[PDB]
Amino acid sequence: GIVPVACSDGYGGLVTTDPKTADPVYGKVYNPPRTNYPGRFTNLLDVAEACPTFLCFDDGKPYVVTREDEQRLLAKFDVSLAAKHMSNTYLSGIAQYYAQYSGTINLHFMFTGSTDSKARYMVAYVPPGVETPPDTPERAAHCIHAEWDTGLNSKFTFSIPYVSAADYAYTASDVAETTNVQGWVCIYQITHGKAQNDTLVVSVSAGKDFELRLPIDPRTQ
Amino acid sequence: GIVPVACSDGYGGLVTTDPKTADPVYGKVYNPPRTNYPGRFTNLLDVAEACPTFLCFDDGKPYVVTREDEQRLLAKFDVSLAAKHMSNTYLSGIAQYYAQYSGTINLHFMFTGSTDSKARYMVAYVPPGVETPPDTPERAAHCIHAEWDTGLNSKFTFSIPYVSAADYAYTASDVAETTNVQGWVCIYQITHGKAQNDTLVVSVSAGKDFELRLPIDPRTQ
Amino acid sequence: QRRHHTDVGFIMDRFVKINNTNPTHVIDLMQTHQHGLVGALLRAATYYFSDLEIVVRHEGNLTWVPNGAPEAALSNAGNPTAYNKAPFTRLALPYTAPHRVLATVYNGTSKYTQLPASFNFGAIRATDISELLVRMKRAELYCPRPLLAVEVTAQDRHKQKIIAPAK
Amino acid sequence: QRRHHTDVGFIMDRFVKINNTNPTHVIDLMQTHQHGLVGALLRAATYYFSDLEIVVRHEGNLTWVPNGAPEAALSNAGNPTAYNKAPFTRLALPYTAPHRVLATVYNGTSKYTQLPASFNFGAIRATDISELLVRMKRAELYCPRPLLAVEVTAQDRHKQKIIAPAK
Amino acid sequence: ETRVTQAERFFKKHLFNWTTDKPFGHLEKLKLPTDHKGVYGHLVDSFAYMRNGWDVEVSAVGNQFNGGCLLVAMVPEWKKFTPREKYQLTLFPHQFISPRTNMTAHITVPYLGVNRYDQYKKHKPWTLVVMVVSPLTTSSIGATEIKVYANIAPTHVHVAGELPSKE
Repeated sequence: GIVPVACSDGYGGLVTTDPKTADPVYGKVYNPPRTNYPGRFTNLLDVAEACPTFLCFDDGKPYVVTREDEQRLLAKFDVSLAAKHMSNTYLSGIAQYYAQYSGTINLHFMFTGSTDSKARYMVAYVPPGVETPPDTPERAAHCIHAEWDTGLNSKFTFSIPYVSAADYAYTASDVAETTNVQGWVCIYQITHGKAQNDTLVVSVSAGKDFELRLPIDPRTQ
Repeated sequence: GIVPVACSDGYGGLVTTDPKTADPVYGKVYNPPRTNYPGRFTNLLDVAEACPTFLCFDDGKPYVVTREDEQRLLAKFDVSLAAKHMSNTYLSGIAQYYAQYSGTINLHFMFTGSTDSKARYMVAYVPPGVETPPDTPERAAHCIHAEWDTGLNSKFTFSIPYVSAADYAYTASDVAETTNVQGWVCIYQITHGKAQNDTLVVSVSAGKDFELRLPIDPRTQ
Repeated sequence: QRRHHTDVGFIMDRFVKINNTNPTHVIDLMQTHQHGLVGALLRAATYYFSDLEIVVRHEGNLTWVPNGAPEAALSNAGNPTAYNKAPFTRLALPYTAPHRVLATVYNGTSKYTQLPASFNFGAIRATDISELLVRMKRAELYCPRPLLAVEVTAQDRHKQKIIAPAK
Repeated sequence: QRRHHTDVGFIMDRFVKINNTNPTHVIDLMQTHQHGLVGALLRAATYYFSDLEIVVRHEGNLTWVPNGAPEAALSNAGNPTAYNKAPFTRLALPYTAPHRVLATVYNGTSKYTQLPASFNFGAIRATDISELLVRMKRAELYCPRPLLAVEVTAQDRHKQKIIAPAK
Repeated sequence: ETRVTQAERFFKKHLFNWTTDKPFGHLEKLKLPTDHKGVYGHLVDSFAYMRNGWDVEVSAVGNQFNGGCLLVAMVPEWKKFTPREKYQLTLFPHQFISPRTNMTAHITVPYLGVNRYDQYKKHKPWTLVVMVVSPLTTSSIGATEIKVYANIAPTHVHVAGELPSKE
């Protein structure tokens, strides 16, 4: 006889992401070599890590200007991949296509003011705790924070730790869950000397352990 | 039980070039031997290399006659596999069934004139550069060229280099893309002695590294 | 961490609809929607090389001429012809373009805003083509390009409804 | 260079329609169109050896008698009779001609412009045949002959339009 | 093909005048190769196919009493950017120019494109891009304006297919 088979029910239909290949129609085609082609990237998060991109602050600019006012709070922004301050970021551009994420997110600070103007800054992270983040520059010294002074090295990096309930966090901030979703980072000016219009540009790159999980097609088509 | 199978959707159709064999109908038939049958070729480009064929010049003749005029440009033809001067060539006959090609093309020159008449010739190749090919017999000394004099050996071969942008080039010169497609070859007569009707026959063969890529069926049926 | 789902060979290897289909369609990957997953990730890279699998729903026999074949070669069955089965046709096409890698943005022209006509994977012809899916097999990308997220006009965040099992 | 596509066993290994089909057809490789891919590359050889695979769309049972069998042997089922399935019948036939190799041009006659009647692969019969495809397996070609390209009347080159993704 | 050593030399260039009234995102570009009046121009017009990279140096003359930031980058296959993706130009090879810390940038890129050789009279793969990240701020003791300069040179130039003269 011959091998008997059972035509199973429910199998065989087309799933637009099945792993099985198709029957070739045009064989023995050898394409021109592309050995040692410059600038090949195999994972999106690699270029997210290597290439930090700028944030979009108020008025639509990537820097904080010194404010000549009693308010010592330079800026506050949501720590999330769907925030206003992250709407023009490559990390958010990648993350919009995945459902869940987990890992560190780095922040890079650059001082672009004049040399004859010196200033001191502090940054702090506020986990999803207190109903109001520590607006005054003293209440925020209790949080996870770091400080750096401006000088020859205007480069300073600061990593946002990943704190949340689940192992994995959404990237698609929900209609529900109002108030502070997860967290805000606050930038404080400890002091400033002759800095009225001096700036500080802020850029974000993915952490060394950042990870995005479930590919989706969320945009309207 | 028995083997459960999934009758996949989209597979199983007949494709006129699928690599699967049919079920035999008349088994165990031994054909008469055809061992060492004379003249068997396994590759069309092997016979393209083996036997050069003549070009088709103006009036439809495989040779160029010496012109008793101030014009030192005897003949000039495009280097393409779908040209006038290559219309009656075996290489064009092969290449009409392939979409793309790449490699050297060789030109072979034979002198059929009288011994008492001597002449000198120069062949030059011009890649798709200047808008006007160097009709001047001296303006063409600046490109890739070679020269040969006439004597006992009236046979001389010239190799047309493969210069182009892409790795592979079309064998099917487009209805668009006017002007010089890629290349023309010019034959020059440095001098001639008592040569009023002496001829020179030009033949072309595929190069050592010539190659055709994509079989097609372009002719109207 | 396990970064297997942001691998460039994994995300691009899924079927994507090509919206504009014609009785004679020339397979170009730039015809993908710019905001789709694979479409946007393709626009985010300057150059790309890949094979192809096409799922075509058509009437009559489907012919495929490689890149560079004359448009008159689509009327002959000598070129790979697929006879239509019931649901649709699923083929596997190679990379037939002469260039080593294709491109998504071109700076200039190609004749002695519009990519040159040599950036395609071939052409397919039938009496009519109802639908066409393309799949990027062994895809590789080069020279990353900026990728944009949707903007929010005046809200604090993009405010989208997540699926909930609420009764 | 890689000449795998110019191989004589590769280029001839594809299906080709035979335009003239009758209820009782004698399979001859000379009945292919002279300007097709395989048709012309077959006319470009003097002697050819090949097996054969046929796709036949018929009504009723299809009988195949080998070369040299009488015409009256087509009305009996002892010869290979294929019962018609839904789409068509795909068989594989052997080479049954007495000669060691066949020929495309015959210089003269064979009885004590027309090749000898012994140059065929057998006969097939049904109630009718709508289409007939033939595929040459392990083809071998001998003694190359002139192969002609299309002629151009007055223009410099043959201008054929390539498939283009232009929008 | 052959490599030329006389065409790899610097070439000073003026990009733009960096003033205080130009806000963030003021974008200035310079497609390469530009109008070379030296050996490279003769190479371009007297040879058809060429491939080369570019080493770009960029300097802004000023003083430490001014503030501002300039992003210099080499965009492959340049395309116009709406202000949204100007925030993502760090993806391409880039450096920063800010009077506080540095004074001169240095970027080197290889040759890349769909064709192994390019005709730069048609296609310009690489492009110089300079923008204001933070606006130039000045005081009564600072310079009111800054002039930036281009410093470029083709690297590893490879050419084939020499062209005839035009005389």
